[PDB]
Amino acid sequence: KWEFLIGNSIDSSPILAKNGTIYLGSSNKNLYAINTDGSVKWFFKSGEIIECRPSIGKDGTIYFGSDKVYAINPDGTEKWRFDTSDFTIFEDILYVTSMDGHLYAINTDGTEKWRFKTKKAIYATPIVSEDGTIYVGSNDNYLYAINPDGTEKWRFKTNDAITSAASIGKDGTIYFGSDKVYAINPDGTEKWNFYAGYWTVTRPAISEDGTIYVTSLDGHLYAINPDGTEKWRFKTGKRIESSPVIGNTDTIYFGSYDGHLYAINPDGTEKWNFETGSWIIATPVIDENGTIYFGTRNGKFYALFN
Amino acid sequence: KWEFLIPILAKNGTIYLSNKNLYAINTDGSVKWFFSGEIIECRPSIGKDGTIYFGSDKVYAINPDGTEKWRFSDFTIFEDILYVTSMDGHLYAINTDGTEKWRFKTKKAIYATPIVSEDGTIYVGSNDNYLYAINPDGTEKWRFKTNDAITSAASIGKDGTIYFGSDKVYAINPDGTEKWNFYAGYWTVTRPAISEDGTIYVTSLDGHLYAINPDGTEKWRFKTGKRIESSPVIGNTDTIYFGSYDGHLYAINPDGTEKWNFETGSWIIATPVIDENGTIYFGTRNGKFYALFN
Repeated sequence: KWEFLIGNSIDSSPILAKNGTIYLGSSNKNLYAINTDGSVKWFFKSGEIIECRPSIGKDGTIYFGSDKVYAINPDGTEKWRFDTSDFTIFEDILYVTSMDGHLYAINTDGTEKWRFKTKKAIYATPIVSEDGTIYVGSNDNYLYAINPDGTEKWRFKTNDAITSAASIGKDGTIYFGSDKVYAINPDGTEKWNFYAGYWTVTRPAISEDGTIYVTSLDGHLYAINPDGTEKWRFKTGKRIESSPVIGNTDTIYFGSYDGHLYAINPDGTEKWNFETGSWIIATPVIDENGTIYFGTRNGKFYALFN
Repeated sequence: KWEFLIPILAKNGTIYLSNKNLYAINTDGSVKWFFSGEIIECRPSIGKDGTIYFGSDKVYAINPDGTEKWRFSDFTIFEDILYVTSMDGHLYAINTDGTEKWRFKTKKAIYATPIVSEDGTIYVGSNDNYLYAINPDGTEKWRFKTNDAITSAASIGKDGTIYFGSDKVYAINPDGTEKWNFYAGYWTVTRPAISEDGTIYVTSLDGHLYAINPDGTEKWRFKTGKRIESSPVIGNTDTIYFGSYDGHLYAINPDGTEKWNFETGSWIIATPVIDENGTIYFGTRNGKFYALFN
């Protein structure tokens, strides 16, 4: 209303980064500010921020590093600051998938540019590469590469439904999971595949040095080399249902379903672990400051600083 | 209780919230909202010609502020036991202390919400195309094979018939034998809504709202020309409501005739819900909410 007189602003939505990460967008605008001395100033009531004390290993050893972990329990009025997708917008075009099996390309006004049909329902989040190619998997077991004009560049057959978004390395290699982890070349040919102990339902995280990290329902964080060989695996006692996230210092973070948070060094050794006591199912997100957030089922969220 | 973890999904298919933080009914009959310029009443239409609607039904558009959103799954709790599904393909029975009572493994990831019948039997579908009937002890009572992944919850009718959909809509007898199946012009991805009369309602990605008789025969269909990605909800007036993906809301009478329709202009994907007052809520993608009053 009164657009010709009063300005308006669209809400900030999280965007899936090609490296497999998910950036808040609004970053910490509504969450916190960084003091000159480096301290963190949370925009929440005094008695809702609790600094956690991570451990190292299981012997009870206390973690004493640069990483800081905070437990935030926002009041109902504060829930909006942090939301405890089936679409992606690219160059004024909305790419949204549908359980009807089609990938839809919608204009700003909401009209349909074109639609691409797959044989089964799609539950995966679509991603768009630099050259406009849209990558998305379907319950029909295929990963599709669709051109900007809605035509099929190619498709890659797997042995299981693709319900997670794909990741793209600097190289251009496309990484995704179904019956196993797959690395596909820009032209649609397979570079290699790796079985992470279970079918894959989360997005792979791509490091700067090229390492591909994938969490697995088998209770392990796997580190895969660019050539598809296993670098190492880190064992947890609980299934991991969400993707891992890479911190500003190359540390890899993730949490098992029971809310057990883990920080792993690139060499595969544990940096720290922390039991929140709160089940989690949502994937972690990161802001422009590298701060990582783990939202819990019970309304709270844990923020990790570096 | 379940602090580590924390609406009810009725067996008929409806989801209940419960509204004390939303509104209040005025003596004369009006409604007092707890949000001024955020609440706007809408005037429904009838058909496409242009007829305006002015019946007992009332629809309100709600655009709450970020600090007001508080005012308004993969698990179910039954008799102090947490039943939660996993993408690892298992249905888990969890104790109050968080310990595992048992786990039941299916061949593929499970994305459907589990439901528990009154006698304790758990019903849940899997991407392995089977609907599973699990006993309280974690033992398999039976399973029913379909041709596509089951990704939505099942509904149970008064006579115990279990309804769910995958490649098509299926009606299953408590003993696991198929009573009948019905193809709603597209594979099914939302749960059926069962009326008091036993009529089975289901929305379709083909743009229709289908009404199925207890015997499996089609009672009627309502076309919208727009794919429906959310389940239908039945109000206290036996009226059936639903919304197409583009946020076009519809109210259909039990006989198949349209009661009224309102173009929201806001895409909808979430399933509608109802409160203890019979008020139906439709959450939109852009953060707004539309309250329907009987």
